[PDB]
Amino acid sequence: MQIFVKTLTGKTITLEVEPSDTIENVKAKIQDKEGIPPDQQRLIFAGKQLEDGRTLSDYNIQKESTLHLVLLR
Amino acid sequence: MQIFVKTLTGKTITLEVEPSDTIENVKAKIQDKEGIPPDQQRLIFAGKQLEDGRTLSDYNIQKESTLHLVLLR
Repeated sequence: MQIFVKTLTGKTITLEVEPSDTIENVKAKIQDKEGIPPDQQRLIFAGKQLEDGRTLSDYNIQKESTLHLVLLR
Repeated sequence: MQIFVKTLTGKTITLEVEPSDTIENVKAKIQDKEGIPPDQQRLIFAGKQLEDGRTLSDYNIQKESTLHLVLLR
């Protein structure tokens, strides 16, 4: 499916994922495209922080949903 | 979750923590970002001093709650 990842500043990135993908998988796709290591990535969906080990399907992320990415510890 | 730590003088710091984090854990995160050793940190929430050994969940600190940090003995 296709999801969107929006930064604080405005820039969007399109990703290709499955509900089965884990959150760390997702950060690795964000790593592939923008060079941001996963450890510097905080992902949010509807006010909830997405925790490693979980999948997309754990959070009601659907086709063409938009996460927010917040960028050191 | 995300909590805020406000100094007497105004400056805020954003932290990433869990309810499970101990107070000394919290001071160590404040150490990571601002270089203040934990032994010089006094943390307050709603008029209560936060004591080492306890966790956040011991004090009704929640998402986007704001502690106050007071800075030698």
